[PDB]
Parts: sequence; C-alpha cells; structure tokens
Amino acid sequence: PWELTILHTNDVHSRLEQTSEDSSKCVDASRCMGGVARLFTKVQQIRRAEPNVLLLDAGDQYQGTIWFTVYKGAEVAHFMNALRYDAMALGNHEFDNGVEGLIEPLLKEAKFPILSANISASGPLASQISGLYLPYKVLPVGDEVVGIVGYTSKETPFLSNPGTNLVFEDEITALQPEVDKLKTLNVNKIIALGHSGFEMDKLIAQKVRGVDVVVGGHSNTFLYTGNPPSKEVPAGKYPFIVTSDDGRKVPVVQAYAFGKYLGYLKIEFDERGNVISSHGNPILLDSSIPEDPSIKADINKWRIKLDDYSTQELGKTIVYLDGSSQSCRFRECNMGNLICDAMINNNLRHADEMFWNHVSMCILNGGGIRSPIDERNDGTITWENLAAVLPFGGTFDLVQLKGSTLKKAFEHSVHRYGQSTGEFLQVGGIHVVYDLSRKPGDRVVKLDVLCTSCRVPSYDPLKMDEVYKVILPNFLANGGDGFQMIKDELLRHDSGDQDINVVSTYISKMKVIYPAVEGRIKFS
Amino acid sequence: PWELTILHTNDVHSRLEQTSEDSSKCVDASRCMGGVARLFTKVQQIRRAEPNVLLLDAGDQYQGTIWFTVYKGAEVAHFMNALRYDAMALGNHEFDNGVEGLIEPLLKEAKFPILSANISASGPLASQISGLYLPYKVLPVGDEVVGIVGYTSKETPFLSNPGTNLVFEDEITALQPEVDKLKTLNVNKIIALGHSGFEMDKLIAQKVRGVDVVVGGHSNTFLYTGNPPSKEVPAGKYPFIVTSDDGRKVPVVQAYAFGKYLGYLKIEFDERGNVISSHGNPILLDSSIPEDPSIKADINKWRIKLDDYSTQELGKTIVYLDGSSQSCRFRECNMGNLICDAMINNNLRHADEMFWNHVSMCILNGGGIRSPIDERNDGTITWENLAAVLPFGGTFDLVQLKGSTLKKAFEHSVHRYGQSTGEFLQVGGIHVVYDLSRKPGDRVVKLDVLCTSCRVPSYDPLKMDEVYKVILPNFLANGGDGFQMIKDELLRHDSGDQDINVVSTYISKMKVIYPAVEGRIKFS
Ligand SMILES: Nc1ncnc2c1ncn2[C@@H]1O[C@H](COP(=O)(O)CP(=O)(O)O)[C@@H](O)[C@H]1O
Ligand SMILES: Nc1ncnc2c1ncn2[C@@H]1O[C@H](COP(=O)(O)CP(=O)(O)O)[C@@H](O)[C@H]1O
Ligand SMILES: [Ca+2]
Ligand SMILES: [Ca+2]
Ligand code: NA
Ligand code: NA
Ligand SMILES: [Zn+2]
Ligand SMILES: [Zn+2]
Ligand SMILES: [Zn+2]
Ligand SMILES: [Zn+2]
Repeated sequence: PWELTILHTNDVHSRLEQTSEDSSKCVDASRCMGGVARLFTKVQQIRRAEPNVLLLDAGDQYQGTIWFTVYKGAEVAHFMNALRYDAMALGNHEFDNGVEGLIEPLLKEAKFPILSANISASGPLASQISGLYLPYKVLPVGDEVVGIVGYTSKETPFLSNPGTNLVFEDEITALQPEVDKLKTLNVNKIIALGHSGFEMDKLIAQKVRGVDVVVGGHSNTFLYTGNPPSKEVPAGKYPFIVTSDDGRKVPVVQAYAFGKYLGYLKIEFDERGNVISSHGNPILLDSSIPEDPSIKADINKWRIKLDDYSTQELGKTIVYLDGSSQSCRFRECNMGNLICDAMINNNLRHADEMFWNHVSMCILNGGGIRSPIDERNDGTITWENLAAVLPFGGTFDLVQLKGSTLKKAFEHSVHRYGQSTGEFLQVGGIHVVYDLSRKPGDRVVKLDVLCTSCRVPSYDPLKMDEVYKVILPNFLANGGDGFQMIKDELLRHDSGDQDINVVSTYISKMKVIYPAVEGRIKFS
Repeated sequence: PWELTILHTNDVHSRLEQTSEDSSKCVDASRCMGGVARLFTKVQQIRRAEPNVLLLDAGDQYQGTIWFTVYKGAEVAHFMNALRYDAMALGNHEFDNGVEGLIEPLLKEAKFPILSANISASGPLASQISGLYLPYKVLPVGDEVVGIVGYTSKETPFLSNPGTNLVFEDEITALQPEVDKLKTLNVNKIIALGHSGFEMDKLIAQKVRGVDVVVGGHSNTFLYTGNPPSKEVPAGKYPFIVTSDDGRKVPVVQAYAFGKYLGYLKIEFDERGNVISSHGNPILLDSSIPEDPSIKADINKWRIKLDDYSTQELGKTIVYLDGSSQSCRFRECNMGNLICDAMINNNLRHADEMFWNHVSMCILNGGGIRSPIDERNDGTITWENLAAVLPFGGTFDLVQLKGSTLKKAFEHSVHRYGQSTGEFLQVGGIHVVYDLSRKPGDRVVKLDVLCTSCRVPSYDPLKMDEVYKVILPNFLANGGDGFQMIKDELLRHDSGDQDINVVSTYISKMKVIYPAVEGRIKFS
C-alpha cells in the first residue's frame, strides 16, 4: 500500500505570530500556541519521518491581525513559501482587498499552486488572471501523482469583495467534470481542497465521484478522535467519514482555525488509488513544540514595520469617543455608534436591484468596548488607541436571525439593567425603546429596523417571523454574555473581518469623524 | 484739485461668466449681466476717459461656481490679470482651500498686490508666505502716489479654512499703525480696502485716523444715490458718508456682489491729500454694454474643461436619492438629509476645547430640492446631476437665530401642510415632531437640537432664549418662502459656499453614500 501523509491548515487568518489559547495576542509566552515558526518546526519533523507528505492550506490566510493590515498578503506569500506549502485553495477572505489585492501580492508571489475550480472570470480580467489560479494541479509525490482540485464558497460575494467580474459557481457542478477529467488522465488519487464549510465538504465527499479525501475550511470546524487536547469541543470524529453515493468511505477533515492546530491525516491507497484506510488527528501546536529560531527571527524583523504602523495617525476625531463603561453599559454611547457604523460600512457588498445593501443592522455588546479615545491629542487616532478599545482579537461576523430571536436578545440586553454588565447592546440600523418599569423579558416596547429590500433606507417595525442579517461580534454569535438564543437560533453564521481592522479602515476612509448620540436607544 | 477715479468690485464669487438678473446661470443672453468680459469693456472705456484710475477688488473672488471648483483660483489670477486690477484685499473665501490653496494659485500668479494688514503668520508658514501678501502698497497714479491698506474679517476662522497658524487681528488695531506709518513716508492719500462688512467699514472710516476712503465688501452691500437701476434695494447712499473722529467726511463704498455692478467713485483731493468732494454710483453691467470679444473667447476656451468636468463621476450612491417633491415637501426625505449632512460637513472649522464644532444644525426648504438622483447608472453621481437637484445658484450660509425664531420657522414649515408647498423643512442636527391636528402655529410638539458646547454631541430640547448657529440656504436667510421671521430676527448672517459645490465635495469625500430616512422629522 502507498501511504500519504496530508498536513493541513485552514482559516489561519493572519496568525503569523504565536497566540494565546483563545487565539488572541500572546501574553504569557510559556503558554502560547500556534504561529508559523512553531508550525515550521512540526512540519519539518514530520517531513523527516514520513516519505510521502503534502502540506495543504484550505484558504483564509488573509484577514485577522495587523500583519494583514500592513503587509496585505505579502506576509502570506513569504511565510507560506518558507514553510513550502504544496498547494492552497482560495478562501472568501482572499478577496477582501479585491481581485487586485489577490493577484498582487499572493498569486504572483506564491511558489505553490493556488486553486479554485468554481471561480470564473470574464472580460479583460479573464486575460489578466488566466493561469494565476488553477482549477486543480497534479503533484508528484514520491513515484506517484496526486490530483488536488480546489473550490471556494459560492457565497463569497456576500462575505468579501470579489467585484462584479468573477462568478462563483456551484461547487459540485464545477468539481465533477474536473475530477472526471483527471481520471481520464490516469490520475487515480484525488484530494478536494477547498473553502466552503463543513456542510458543503460533506456534500462534496458524498456526491463528487472520484474524490478520495476532502480537506476543508471556512466554518472553523474542529474534528477529533479521542479526548480533545485543548478547549475546542469537537463537532465530530477526525476524519469525519462520509459514505459516497458509489459506496466508498471518504474522509473529510478540517483543522479549526488561527494556526492553533496542524491537521494530520494518513491515507493508505491501493495500486488503483482506492482508499484502504484513513486515520489521524490534528496536532495541537502548544509550547512543548519550539518555535523555529530562523523563522522566529524573520517574524521579529517583519514586526518592526507593524510596531511603526501602530502609532501612526489613521484619522482624526473632533469629538470625545466615549467608550466608558458608565456610558456604554447603560445607554447609547457614541463609541458604540461609531463601531457599528464601521461594521455596516465594512459589509457593503455588491447588491442586486433587490436591495441597497444585503445587510443594514448591527449589535455590539457594550462590555466589548474597553476604552474611550480622547480627542485632545490633536484629534489623532492610532491603531494602538483602537486596540485599547477592542483588545480581544475578535471578528465582526454576519449572522441571520429571526426577529423573534433578535427581540429576545434585546430583552436579554436589559434583563438585569443597572449593574454595569456587559450584555447591554449598542446598535446600528436599529432603533430600540425600553421601558425598565416592565418585567424582565417584557421591557422592549419599540423595535424598528432599517430595511434592506428597499431603494431608500428607512425604518420599519421588526417582524417576528422575518429573518434579518445582522453584523455582530463573534463573541455574541457564539453565545457570549448569555446570548444563548443567538447561538441556538441563528440560521447562518460566517466569520468576518478583524474588529480593530474594521474600525481602522472606516476611520481612515472618513478622515475626520464626529459620531453623535442620536436616539438609537431610548428609555421611556 | 487732483481727481481720482476708484473702480471697485467685491464678492464677485466666481461669476466669470455673465449671469441672469439674480446672478444665477445666464439663460436669456439678451438680458444677462455682469461677467468679466463685460467688465473689461466698461473698465477700458473709463480708462480712456479718466486720467487717474485705480481698479480695486475688496475680496471674495474665490468660491461660487464650477469655475472655482475646477480651476481653484487660477481663473481668478488669470482674469483679474487680464483686467489689470491694481490691488485686491483678501476676503474670507480666499481661505476656502487653506493657505496652500491661496498661495498657489493666487498669490504666486497675481500681477497686482494682494493686501491684508491684520493677518499674521507664525512658524515655518511665516517664512513661506512672507511678502506674498502685504499690509499695504503705495501705488503711483499719474504724478502722485496713493497708499492702499488692506484688511480681512476677524471672523474668517469661522467662515473659511485658514488653518491654525494664521491669526486674524482686530482690524482697527492693525490698520492704525500702518496708516500712521504711511503718513510719515509722505503718503497723504490713503484708501482702506478690505473685507469685513459694511458695519466694520463704517467703524474703520470713523476711527482709523488718516483714512480718506473705505472700499469694502463681505456683506454684499448695495449703496446707491438716486433711483436704483435694477432689483437690488439700497442700504444707503453711495458713497455712504461717515464723519470721522477728527471731523473729516469719509466716503464708504461697496458694490453689491456677483460682478453685477462696477463701483465707481470720483474723489477730489487737495494738495495735502484732503478730500474736497466725493461722488459716484455703481454702474449696472447690463446687456447694453457689449462683452469684450477677446475676453469672451478666452472665457469660452476655459469653459471646455468645465463642461468635461460636469459629467465626470464625483462618487457613487447605492441608494435612490429621493429629491421628489412628493417626499421632500411632506416628510423627511433622504436627499434632504444628504444635503444637510453635507452642509454641516462643509462648516467644520477649527474649534476650541469649548465646542466639538461651532455649528451643528441645518435647515433646508424642501422646495429647494428639485430632482431625485437615480442610483441605477452604476451608482454614478455627476456635477450635472447635482445641478438638477440644486439649480438656483444659491449658497449655504451661516446665521445666528434665537430658539424662539427657529421654533417659529418650524411652525411656518407646516402652517399650511398638505399643499406641496416649498417651505417644509429638511433638517440636520435637529429632531422635530409635529402634531398636525393642532392649530397652525402650535403644531411643533418636540424640537431637540444637537449640542455644540459639548465633547460628545447629543440632543437637548431647544431653548427659546438661546442663540443657535444654523446653516441654511441664502434664499431662507433673506426671508424666502415666507420665512420673514428669519430675516427680521437673525442676529448674524454670513454668506457661505456654493450649494452644488458643498454637496459635490461631500460626495467626493465619502466616495460611496447611502443616506437613510431616520426619524429626524416625525408626525404624531
Ligand atoms: N472575547 C470577548 N469578546 C468580546 N467581549 C468580551 C470578551 N470577553 C469578555 N468580553 C466582555 O467583557 C465583559 C466583562 O467585563 P468587566 O465587567 O469589565 C470584567 P473583566 O474585564 O475583568 O472580565 C463581558 O460581559 C463582555 O461584554
Ligand atoms: N432662489 C431659490 N432658492 C431656493 N429655493 C427656491 C428659490 N426659488 C424658488 N425656490 C423654491 O421653489 C419653490 C417653488 O416651486 P414649485 O411649486 O415647484 C413652483 P416653481 O418651480 O414654478 O416656482 C419655492 O416654494 C421654494 O422652496
Ligand atoms: Ca482514487
Ligand atoms: Ca489724506
Ligand atoms: Na458549514
Ligand atoms: Na456688516
Ligand atoms: Zn475563515
Ligand atoms: Zn472563510
Ligand atoms: Zn462674499
Ligand atoms: Zn466675505
């Protein structure tokens, strides 16, 4: 039998440096995890031990820390090249800076193939981008070859900034002819590597004939066989076995996010490329694995420009930015309005004639606003200032919530009002009125929301059965601050851009800001 | 006796081309007026006839039409040079593009001295600007000399964008030592030429010893002796005679605005420079005076770039911009919100630690909004589109109004509601609630206004005795649409930037706009 070791990462999201256990800034180095220097050590060890190894990335290296803000993907090409990745699939966040911000730096500087079989281009863009990403690549491994076929979320236009040329086709529709073509070319071992989420990965494994293994991403899915090694709770076994329409057992793998784990799957193939067995588990990249000294020194050199950038003026405020708890946990505060306005601006995506924008609404836990910003330093705002306001390393995510769920969230926002607790919500595109003399659970007396399916945005009463798109912190989408109804009742959840980066980009665009308290939240 | 003819303009405000009678776009050429080509004809005729002539401008050539938007003052230098102006005083609007936008093009390209004795600079700016404007200039006229001493409104920091280096000193304090210095230099004929308004001009004439004549501007003051030749109603005789503290009769002149009139004052001096007599009148530059063919051909050449600019994309909207009368004369409309937000943005000026901005409030007659803009032309907005919304050639001015006056204005806004009349007000920085079941004059049931003397902008109830700064159309400041209370009760009025230009600059800054209807105006 011919044995292949697949090493894989996904949704690394700019975690070039080692992180804390929750993937935020590393504080106590002796307990930090991940980072490319530590990944290098582990990949190198495995490559000494196993003859046939592929190192694959399932997309979403772009977006997540100041590394991406400053280097804009050059850091991804550089450090993925240093790790000698064998292939990468395009994720949604690879389009965050447009097709131009993908072509340069990433596609032109990567030394490995970058893959997606379900993205097509038209017009001059088609000639400009031709061959810079590929539907698949056939790679030599030892004396054999392995075909790797890529895919990218069909929902990317709602989750990034790909522009209006590119078309994202249905994954299974695009993948099947490519896999059948590879069979006709005597390629009998085929990995589907792509960025659509665990649920789509399972459908691909079931329905795309000829796929031997699916290596996925997007949903930050943690899979494990046995007692998990850290705090992440598995969604299923590793690999997750799908029975294909033609009776084969097809392993599906993912490796959480943020570079905390290295996926590791061993597959045994027979001479005809049939899978005999598959087993493995993600490896927790904890501090027992040393950071490679040379990669670490390179990381530290690249960090200089990040430190320099962090104190540069992004823009100016002419108003005090009130991010105090005494305001933001008790009433509408202008820092909350600013952040929610930045959240909505970040989520402006190309729209049909059916909506002015696909999302208009924002909620933000006031306890997640951690500092004011004083305007008396010549109005200057720096990244360092914003990192004091938003220190948790979160993202501003997109969810779909029924109106009934959102109303329950606003009741939860004030269910124990008066104690300076974090669940009090700041808002955008929502006007709420509370009557605190009513019983907890019945304190929301008016709740109006900004329309999306309208050419002139205006407010209408919230409807209990209607499903609304809302931008909110990952922390809330995951049920933080007691918002269990959000986690349990949401209909869709996609991870968005880094919290600081969302606000920094908006301030830079606006140049001079003056957010007011304007009646988004009132008390009767 | 030595006779001097003073020809003078002020507040031309970018009216390079001939205009209609009300100084807007020329439509029926046979009845149009003003423009530099016609001015050239008349100045040339007078210079053939009178031996001792000075042609003076009292400031505010900058700002008013697409000419300034595109050429940014190069048109002022070019055409004032062609007319051979002898001197110009700096007005407030010469600072609209900052000191940088004054130095280049105007100060470096004018072939005549540009004057202001009450503006001082510090730091590197002082070395950069030294000598490019002057406190005064002594000019030879025939066999005599005449000193011209300049001044500029002390209020310029609130009425333009001069920056924080320059200091505008009290006019009389700065002028007196310069005039006394000229006396010691054997200059016995002295004109004060400046840009502070008719009231300050009268104080200068009264109190600055040695000033023989004051040539002013800023307040668009029309003075005339006899039956006026057009629709402007005189504020007093021409010249307006002030008796100085030392007993002399000092003529004060101004010549309205917009290039419609050429001021013309004849002064007889004795051998010691005492004024024996003064008489004259502004000359209406009507169609009986031919436009100079060569200046006109030059104007038409320069117009090509304006026509080209007028169809270029300024920015994008992703929402329909509802400037329909059915919306904007009946309720809050998003085009009204956009325009008022642009008005407030245009009036962001440097502020003490005593206010976040000196003005926060805006009113706009809905009848002054003349078209929607459809978003389905790839979202594009052009100057031509904005000129359809705002076709009247107005300005967005700064006034001071007591709260009682503003409340009366909002009652007037709905006093005959339901007839699609123009007085219905769109707003910014004001939240109003009407109850139309109440009697006219008693329909405003809530009126809250955005604070200025606050570090965090928020709304408070309007106070009847407090004086508020408000940005509103010139048309309303002058009592249009029946707002006689505004004209009669306002405490301060200064002319602002061109209406289209205010909106165009804001759209260009924002890049992508999406104004909502958000509850600034409600009905109970
Ligand atoms: N990861 C996180 N992301 C966003 N908000 C968070 C996160 N962790 C905690 N918070 C916020 O921080 C609040 C707790 O704040 P404090 O009362 O100041 C106590 P402390 O900061 O010591 O936890 C929570 O209620 C929540 O709103
Ligand atoms: N110079 C102006 N500046 C601003 N608004 C003006 C001016 N002249 C007229 N308007 C507006 O135009 C309105 C009249 O509009 P319509 O009912 O459409 C009749 P018409 O346009 O024929 O005068 C006035 O009530 C006022 O709001
Ligand atoms: Ca196979
Ligand atoms: Ca004299
Ligand atoms: Na999924
Ligand atoms: Na005046
Ligand atoms: Zn991701
Ligand atoms: Zn993703
Ligand atoms: Zn003026
Ligand atoms: Zn002026």
